[PDB]
Amino acid sequence: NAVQLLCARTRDG
Amino acid sequence: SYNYVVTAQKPTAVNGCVTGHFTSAEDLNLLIAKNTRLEIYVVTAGLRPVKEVGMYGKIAVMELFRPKGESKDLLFILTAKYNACILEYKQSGESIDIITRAHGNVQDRIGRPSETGIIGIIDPECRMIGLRLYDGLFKVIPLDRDNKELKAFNIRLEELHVIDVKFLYGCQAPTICFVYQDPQGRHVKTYEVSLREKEFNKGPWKQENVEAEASMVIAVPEPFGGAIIIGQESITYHNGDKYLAIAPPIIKQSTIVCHNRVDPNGSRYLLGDMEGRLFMLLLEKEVTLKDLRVELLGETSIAECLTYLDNGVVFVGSRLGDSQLVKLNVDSNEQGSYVVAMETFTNLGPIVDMCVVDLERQGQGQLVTCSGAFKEGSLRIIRNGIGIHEHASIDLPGIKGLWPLRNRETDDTLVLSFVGQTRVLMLQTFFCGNVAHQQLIQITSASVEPQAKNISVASCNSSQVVVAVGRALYYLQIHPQELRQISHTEMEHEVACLDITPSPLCAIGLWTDISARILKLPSFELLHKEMLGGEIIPRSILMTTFESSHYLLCALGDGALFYFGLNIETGLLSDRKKVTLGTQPTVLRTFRSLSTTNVFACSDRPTVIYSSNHKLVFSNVNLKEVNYMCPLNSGYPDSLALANNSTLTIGTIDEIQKLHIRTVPLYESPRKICYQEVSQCFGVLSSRIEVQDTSTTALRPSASTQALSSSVSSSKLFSGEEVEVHNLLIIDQHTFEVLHAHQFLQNEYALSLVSCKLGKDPNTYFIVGTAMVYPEEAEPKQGRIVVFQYSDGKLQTVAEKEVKGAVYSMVEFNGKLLASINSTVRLYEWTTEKELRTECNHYNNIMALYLKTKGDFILVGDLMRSVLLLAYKPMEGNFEEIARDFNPNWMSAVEILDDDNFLGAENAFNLFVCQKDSAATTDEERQHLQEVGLFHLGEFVNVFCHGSLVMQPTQGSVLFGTVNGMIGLVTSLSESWYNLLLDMQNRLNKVIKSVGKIEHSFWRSFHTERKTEPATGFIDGDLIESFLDISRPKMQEVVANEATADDLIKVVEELTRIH
Repeated sequence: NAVQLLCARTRDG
Repeated sequence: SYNYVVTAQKPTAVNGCVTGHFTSAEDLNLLIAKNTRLEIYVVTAGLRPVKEVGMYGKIAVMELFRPKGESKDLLFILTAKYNACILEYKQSGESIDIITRAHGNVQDRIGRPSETGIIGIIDPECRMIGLRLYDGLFKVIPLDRDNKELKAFNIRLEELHVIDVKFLYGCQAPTICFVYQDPQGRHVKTYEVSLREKEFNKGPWKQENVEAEASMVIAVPEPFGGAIIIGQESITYHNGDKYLAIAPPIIKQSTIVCHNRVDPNGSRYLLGDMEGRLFMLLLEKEVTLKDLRVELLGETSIAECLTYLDNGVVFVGSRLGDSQLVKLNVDSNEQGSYVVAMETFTNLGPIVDMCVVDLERQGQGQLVTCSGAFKEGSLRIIRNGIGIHEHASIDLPGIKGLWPLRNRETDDTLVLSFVGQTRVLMLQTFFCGNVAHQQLIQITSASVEPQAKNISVASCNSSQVVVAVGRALYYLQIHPQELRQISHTEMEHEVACLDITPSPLCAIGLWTDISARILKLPSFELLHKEMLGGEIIPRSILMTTFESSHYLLCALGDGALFYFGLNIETGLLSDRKKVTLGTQPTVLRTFRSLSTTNVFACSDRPTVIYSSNHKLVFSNVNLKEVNYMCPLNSGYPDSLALANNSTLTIGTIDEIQKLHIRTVPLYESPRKICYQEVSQCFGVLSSRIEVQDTSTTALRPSASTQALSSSVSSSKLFSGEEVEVHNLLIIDQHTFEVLHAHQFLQNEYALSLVSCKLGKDPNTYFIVGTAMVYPEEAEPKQGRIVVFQYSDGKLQTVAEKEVKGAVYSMVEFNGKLLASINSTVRLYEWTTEKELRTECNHYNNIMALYLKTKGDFILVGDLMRSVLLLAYKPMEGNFEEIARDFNPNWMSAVEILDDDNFLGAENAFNLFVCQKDSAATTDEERQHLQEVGLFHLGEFVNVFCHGSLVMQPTQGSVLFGTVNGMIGLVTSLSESWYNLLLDMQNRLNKVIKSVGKIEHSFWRSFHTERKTEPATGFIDGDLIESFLDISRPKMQEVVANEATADDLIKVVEELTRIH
């Protein structure tokens, strides 16, 4: 899911 | 286009930590990897710092090892750009070098960089290094002392999806043990590695199946032998025919991410966990192995690495929160925690958003970040400088010196001095003090006494006194009533200044040879004369001690300072460095902060001198001008008395740092921030995790759960599992108390927040772009824009606007509302009926993640199709697509420098700058934005914003914050300046020893997997500023072409005043 993937990436989680 | 990048705050997050015997055989070291920085400590009883270095690469791999017949351990480092090296620690005296034993680039140009990224492992017998860089390959660096360029051979691995690898202990030939994935599930295979036949022979145990989510492999040392495989429900032990398997209920509810061997035999292991819990893994021997146990120790911050030190002390390295030193206790506390925090190291964390505010409404900016994630998330208020808090300020003019006076503990008196006069305070004079036995000293314009002559310069400590009458010196000693004269000398020139800080030596500054000299005492004889050069006399001189080393400091009348290394027995002056600080003459004075002595320099740029990395740092006091100063206890204790030109002042002083960071914990992930000045408060988007109930609850109290006003969304539009619950937080600008929390709908994420006015409406709103987020769907198909106004006390929902996608970005645009809705850019107007109506939009996107505007122009950063430039044609009421960069850059952040120059960060840690082509055949040559500057940052950038931390040769100023916590600055250069800097960029490379012998040009090269170009239009300010910290012998290697070294000091200094 793009929004979660993006939210994760901003953490670099 | 000519830009200059420099670091304002080094990266704070911890990628890696390793423990061993690196500095000596008997020292126990902690090595910490921040991104490009390697920290070296010695373990005390705390941590004594010894050496911080920087590399030209992101440290991807770092482990210590010790070959046969090696005095101490060697360090293996691998960067993400695939630079390998082996470093040794050599300390030949006062000097410390990280010297490169071997080095080489181990990249292949055929290769799929994998999920789980780089893995770097070393054999127990230290015969070999193993790397997993790409899928289906396995690279091997054979570790005989001959191979010094680190030449490597690849073995082809038939397993195309490897999760973890370790080398095992107790194996004849070297053996790797690894978990991989095909269909069918996840498995454990073992191969032996032949060095002489060069490929894989089959291993000890056969291929076993493991858990669907088995993710970590621990290799147990030889008393036990095998491999431990950590997964989500189970921990298992594997050794040939041995298989033990525990599945404890505790570890179900969160994932284990890091581990560390505690007891060397392997009986005990620490386990770290995504929600911050610490476990002990206990192997119970019976040299068989009977059972595995898991015991819960306590909570730490969320661990990226873990490393046991000695004696129950664990270092917890975080990347999402502050790093910490914690103590493991035999006995639980009142709440069942065996964990106890000892020290805490600030991580500005993942910076996910920030803004620049003049909070203390003067002219100096403060950064306010969104830092961290989950329970570690916070706001950080970041202020440049060292502040002093006033407690009283008598408006008294003049004042040409002051001193504090103490018979027990407290300071009591405070003596002042004025032309030819002397007033003394509890609400001319050269010194006032507390001396041996009883009595206090006082030294006037003429005599405490000589032969009708006037004392011109004084100096004193607890037991000795030196005065100067013209060029004559006298040596006094303090004895149980009045002062007996010891020595007498005449200097060749007039004495200017004098210091005898404890006493076998005497520092002296003279009047016509511009000299600073060390004299023996009592002999007065000359141990060392140093010509300072120039034609301005010294004004104050001072010897002191910074972090165990000895120094001389001499302020000149032009605001320059000199500083040398003092011997204290030889009195020799070494390693002359010269620092500009202000324009008027500086007065030096010692004071104490923690358990350190620093120096307060008084000029029109007040400065505190101290020692960080056994180098001396200079840091500004956030005060207009200070002329004299002294430490106090009497305004009252632990203080500083400070006189300026036209009034006095007393107060406390901040921590002695370049940056002051105030920290506001939230206990949830903040995601976006913006200041709304008319409400004097902050809007912050945040989310918290909640878990499927017996009915959704909340794991711990958070900022949203404990606001000082609540509200929940009202809207009827869309009529142990975990889930994010989002909120808008209203935050008092002064107290940073969470004033109000508004909660959004179930499964609505707030992704974007603005604080603007719209239309002719006089109100100031908070506007929130949201998205309806279901793990099943790929992109969202519903979201909304919501218009809140912070009335008083509480938020009221003013407007609502349903849209058909995620609202990734929003910006105020010319009285209207620009928004990205999930691959569409849209422009909203604000009606007199308090409603958003569409004006125009643009669909030539893939995912418009990032907007910024200027005038009628709009910068659109896309998911994958780089950047493009749009205009609002105000007559036609339309969008006009002006130009576009035709490169496949996966954007992270975007910013408009000026109307012709656009800056961007991509997901490969690179920066670029795009320009409008100013060429003929407009329709296509002017529709293409040309990349005009490339630069590899080494960091992932989340946010640009315009602003500056500094103001109480360059133009413009853009700050940026990164996932790793580094705060950075970008500025524009004149072409005159870029060429000069680019010049001495390449002169500095020839002179600066680079750790791992990585070439700087290679480091900063622009690099994806598509292409690798060299950096252009970009100056590495970190590299330009390193000019100040080298030899003057090597400085002159860098000035061959009318230039002088002392002239470039001036240039590089002026540029350090930028951040």
